[PDB]
Amino acid sequence: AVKYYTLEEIQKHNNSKSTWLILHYKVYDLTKFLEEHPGGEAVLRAQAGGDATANFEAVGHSTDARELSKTFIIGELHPDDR
Ligand code: HEM
Repeated sequence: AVKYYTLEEIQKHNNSKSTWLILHYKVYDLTKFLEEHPGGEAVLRAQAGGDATANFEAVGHSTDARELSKTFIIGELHPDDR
């Protein structure tokens, strides 16, 4: 089933040991992706622990990038925090 994470819990994952971010209500664990991301590690680290949906869409990722992003989904933002 779907696992929910509250905004409070997501905010704790804003470091090198654990980098999580929110995109369109979905939670992504990008910890192991930081060094492979074509756009660099900095833009990810800076948005860690929060909603980066706007910044993500503002750069205009390709279909391949979006398809790949799905493999990093670990749950969704708790409904009451949306
Ligand atoms: C959800 C995980 C994400 C994946 C899997 C991902 C994947 C990629 C890939 C494959 C590219 C290469 C171009 C393309 O195929 O569109 C790219 C470029 C880029 N990404 Fe991401 N990205 C993710 C999240 C983000 C986020 C959250 C930001 C910003 C807050 C970001 C900023 C960038 C930037 C700036 C580039 C541009 C590189 C350039 O033009 O030199 N990405 N990303």
